[PDB]
Amino acid sequence: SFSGYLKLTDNVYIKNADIVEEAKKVKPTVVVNAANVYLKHGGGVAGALNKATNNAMQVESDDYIATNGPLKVGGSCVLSGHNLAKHCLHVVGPNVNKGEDIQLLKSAYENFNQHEVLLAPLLSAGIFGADPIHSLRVCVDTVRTNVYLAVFDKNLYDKLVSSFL
Ligand SMILES: CNC(=O)Cn1cnc2ccccc21
Repeated sequence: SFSGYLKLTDNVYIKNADIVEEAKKVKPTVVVNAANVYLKHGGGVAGALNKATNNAMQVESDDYIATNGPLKVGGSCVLSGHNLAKHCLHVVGPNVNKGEDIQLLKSAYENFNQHEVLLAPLLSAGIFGADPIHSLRVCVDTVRTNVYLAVFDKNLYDKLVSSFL
């Protein structure tokens, strides 16, 4: 199972780790992707997860979009986890760099409640432009299922733990 995680609450855990390396080691039932509405996995967590699948995640995602159209900001879809997990829960957090509504972050975290345990990044953090301290607060106040957060950046991980209320 998951190892080396710091317990924040009854159900939220955090570790300074590369989510791709974490997924390969654990092979969780669900890995969460920080997706956009088009499932275009170009950069950040999405680009890294997709590259680990040798682009199989993008091929599957393009077929999903051709059939279903784009996701909503705050929405999600369950696709294959490929070599990383049983499933990948593609969750769209608001991208504040694309002028999207930050109040949608709670809606985005609500998707995690449909899965008993997940390996996840902080939604809307990184290249999505939101404050990761705010994202962690929304996560612990929204997610009731067991979420193992992988924070890539060591300095951000320390800031998150040392400032956690
Ligand atoms: C093998 N893994 C990678 O390519 C590392 N990597 C790149 N962007 C990232 C963003 C978040 C976490 C890990 C990330």
